[PDB]
Amino acid sequence: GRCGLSHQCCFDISSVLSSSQKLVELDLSDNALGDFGIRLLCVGLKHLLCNLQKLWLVSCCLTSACCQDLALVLSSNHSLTRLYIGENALGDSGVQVLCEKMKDPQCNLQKLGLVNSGLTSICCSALTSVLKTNQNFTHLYLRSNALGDTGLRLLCEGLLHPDCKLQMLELDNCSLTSHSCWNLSTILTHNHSLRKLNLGNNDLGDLCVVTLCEVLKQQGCLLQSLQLGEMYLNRETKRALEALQEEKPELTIVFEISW
Amino acid sequence: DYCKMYRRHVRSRFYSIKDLNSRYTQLQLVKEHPLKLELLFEPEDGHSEPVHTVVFQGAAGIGKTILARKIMLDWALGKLFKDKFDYLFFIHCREVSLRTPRSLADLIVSCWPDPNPPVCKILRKPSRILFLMDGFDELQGAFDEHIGEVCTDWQKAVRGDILLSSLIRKKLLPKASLLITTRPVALEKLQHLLDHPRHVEILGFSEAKRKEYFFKYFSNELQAREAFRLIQENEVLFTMCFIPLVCWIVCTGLKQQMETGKSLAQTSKTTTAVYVFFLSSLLQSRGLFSDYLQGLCSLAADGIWNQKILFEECDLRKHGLQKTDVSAFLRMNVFQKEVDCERFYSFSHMTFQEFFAAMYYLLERDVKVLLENYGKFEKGYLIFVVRFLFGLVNQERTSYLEKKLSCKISQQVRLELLKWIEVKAKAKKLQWQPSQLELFYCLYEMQEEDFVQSAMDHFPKIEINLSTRMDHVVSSFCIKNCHRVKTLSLGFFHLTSSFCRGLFSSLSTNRSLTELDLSDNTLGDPGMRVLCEALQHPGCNIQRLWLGRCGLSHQCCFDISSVLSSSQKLVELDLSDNALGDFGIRLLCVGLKHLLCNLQKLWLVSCCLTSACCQDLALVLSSNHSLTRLYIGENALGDSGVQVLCEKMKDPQCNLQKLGLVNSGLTSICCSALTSVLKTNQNFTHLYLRSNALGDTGLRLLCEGLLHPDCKLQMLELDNCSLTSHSCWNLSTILTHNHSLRKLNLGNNDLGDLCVVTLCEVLKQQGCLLQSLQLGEMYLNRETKRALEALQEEKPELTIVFEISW
Repeated sequence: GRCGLSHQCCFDISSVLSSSQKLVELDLSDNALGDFGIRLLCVGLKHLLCNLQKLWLVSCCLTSACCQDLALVLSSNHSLTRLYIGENALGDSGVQVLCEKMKDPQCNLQKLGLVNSGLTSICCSALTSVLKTNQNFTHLYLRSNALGDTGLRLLCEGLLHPDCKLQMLELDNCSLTSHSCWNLSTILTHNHSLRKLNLGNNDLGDLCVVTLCEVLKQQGCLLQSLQLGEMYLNRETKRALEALQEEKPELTIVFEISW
Repeated sequence: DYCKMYRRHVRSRFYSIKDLNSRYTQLQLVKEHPLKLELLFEPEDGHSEPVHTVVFQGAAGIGKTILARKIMLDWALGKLFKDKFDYLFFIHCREVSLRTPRSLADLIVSCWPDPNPPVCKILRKPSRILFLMDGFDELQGAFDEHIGEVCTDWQKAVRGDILLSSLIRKKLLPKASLLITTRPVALEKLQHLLDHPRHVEILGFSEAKRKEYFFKYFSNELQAREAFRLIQENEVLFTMCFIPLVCWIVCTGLKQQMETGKSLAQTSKTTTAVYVFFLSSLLQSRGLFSDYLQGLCSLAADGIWNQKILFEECDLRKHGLQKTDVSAFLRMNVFQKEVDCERFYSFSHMTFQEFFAAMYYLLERDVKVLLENYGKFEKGYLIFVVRFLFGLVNQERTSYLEKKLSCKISQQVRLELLKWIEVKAKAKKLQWQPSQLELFYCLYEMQEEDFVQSAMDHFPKIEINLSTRMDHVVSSFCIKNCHRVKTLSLGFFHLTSSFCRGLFSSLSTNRSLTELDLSDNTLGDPGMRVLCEALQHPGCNIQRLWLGRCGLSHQCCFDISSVLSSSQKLVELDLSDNALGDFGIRLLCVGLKHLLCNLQKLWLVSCCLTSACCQDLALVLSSNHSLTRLYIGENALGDSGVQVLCEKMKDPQCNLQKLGLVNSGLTSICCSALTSVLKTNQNFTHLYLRSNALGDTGLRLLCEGLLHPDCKLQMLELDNCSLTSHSCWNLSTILTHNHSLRKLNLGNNDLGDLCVVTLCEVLKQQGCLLQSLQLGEMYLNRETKRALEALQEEKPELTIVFEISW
């Protein structure tokens, strides 16, 4: 991670990923594995039978032009189930590939960190497809992404598929109308989809957290936690939020903004 | 060259309008953003570097076009006007409202063409052209004022659509200043449209210069004083005397009454009431006219219904009831045709037009589409329409009008309004939709007890912001008729003694149930004095009083002490961000202890006090037992109160659950006092040390305080410190020895990788804490993250660690 590294390692590590029967995770972080070395990586992964568990391509300066190969190796292998691609240089136009990674069950990809993407609508539509179809898809770490209200709306529409087991989820950056959060809370009430959630730099307004605290107040939607940061909202929101946890510890915590 | 002949044309246009030169009193221009028309357009680099435009606002119906005309004529005459500009063009959009694609339109009377190309040539170097466009509210069409699809040429000689040429000229490459006049109903179309503008509010008649206007309008002796003072003696009509349209309509409406005599202040309650009285006074000797009024009525409203505000010299009227009655109407309404100056007929300020629209539904369509279309931009905001509708639907006025006009009126509309009220009760988008203030206007204007009660039942909480005394009165009226309203938040935007006294004598009638907030509002010297006399009477009063960030000072202290003595309903009282410096904390504490009060919370957060009052806080805390939640949040105290801090809770049965703390000074002694309280005091659930210069020895002796078993201390926090990564180990081990707390936070604590490594090991083996733990802002290496992300899924006992960034 962050090591002085380049494309050359790719074939090498592919070779050892083939010949290794002991490695269970391998991290490639902040290292200039630009592209086509991701191809060498994926061919090394799929060609033999390897007991790989994690695979981190975080901040590796790749593009969508290798995501198809990532999907191929993900379909072929089943040992790999934890695939961070964290906020590298991809986004839209990989969206069809993003979906067809998990277009069927038995993919076995528990967590899937995501990227600073581009056009929200199509990628979040692929996310809805994976959420409604794929089993054991425990996390979806969309973070610092230009995702819109329509995007997250169709995301909760993806949550509308019941029996979809999706644990901890996150929507970091967005600008929504304060009914969308109401839809997600109500859909959690309808079915205990996830456990916690984060809202980061989301400009949501007082009424947003007001609806949030009411819906959690009456048989709370989520059951574990919720994290809110960096708002300058008025303080009767704080009074309502500080009230509700002591009567109901179901919402174990809301991350207090500053006070 | 061209300037002179048209500056005389505009002088001729605006001199004759009434005169109005010696008939004017200055109104108020205000820009708070928390005036002087001279040099209104400073582009100075304080906060207005690139700006080019201002929007005029104010109370409903100022005659605003009149003020535009006054500015126009003032420049035309000069009057010490340093000419920053070569032309100010008055656009009467009430006429430009047509759909016709028109080019630059500097001709109005269709005179010989202006030097339009050389006018375009005197553009590039001097930006001394300006267009005072007015009546933006009357841009008709299909309520389509979104972003322009197609731009226009800079020469402006192209006869493009004003939607596609003029609007984009405003939007991009304007090259000239801009001033637009309209009401705040539904303008955001043009403001989400990027302009980088300012806004200024216009305020009508204050008492003194309203008297000046009365003197200037009336003759100096015939009616200048006695009428003024007799309408002064009215408890109302001084609420509306602020509004200029009311003053202009009572000044013109009372010169017909000396022929009758002593009929001035009668039947004068509300805007609808005075409009009805004025219309009846004008139409007194007319009854014949029963059909003429209906014919004019059944056509006036279509000006905004079909959205053809212009009558085309009243050719639609030529179809509908054109007789000598039209000549009589024009003669008594001189400002109908003369404003157009060539052929055309219209109304004065469309307010009598909306009154006639209310008359329409009074006489005999469907109410469904109107209430659906409420406040839109197709039938014309419907604001004054529904205002007069509510004013009329009052049952006494219903009977009076059904007898006067020989007309049947439906009572279903009353229910429709009801339905509407529940709908706007359930409308969560109240920021970009009509507020609660005009609903209050309407319910006041319709004066029905049970109806106002039912309307208020749908609203458990009120959010308004007072600007007019009319706002104060309508708020008082509605609030004194509430039973299903819990919280009453009020926005004061400035005497106020009696206003708020009424506002909360309404709460004295709200004894059914109430809750109060007054935050981020500057209660003056008697602003403190309000709500004290209100809380000083028994009954059912506010359970929880809020005064946070309010303009407040030492004076309130004694006052609130008094009400804290005389109140048996308050359970919490907040004093936040308010300059209750010191010795007012003494007044607070003496008020608390002297009597028996059921106080629960007490927030002195960010009140600029010192340790010199903490002893008094401890005395009152020892005396009282009801108080158990005492925030002193990070105000200006610290060490040297430490002995007091301890001796607050030196014994049990103190009953102080939570105790927020302060940015303190010398750690050791204060945290020693904290150890004393932790080891001795029962039911001490929180200890919110935050943003404090607390040292490793400090927190070490704190965990030594935790060493006392059977000490019930819930959620705890240590925000800022620099510790060795064994101290955290001690706290975790002592939690393992005894389940002291539930969660903890570590904030800006620079702790090192080994710290969280020890943390995750000790929680890994039968975790110390049992609920949560919060960590923020570390740049630590990532195998710490792997260990922490691992442990929760195998053991959810530590339900969460706040992830730093990933």
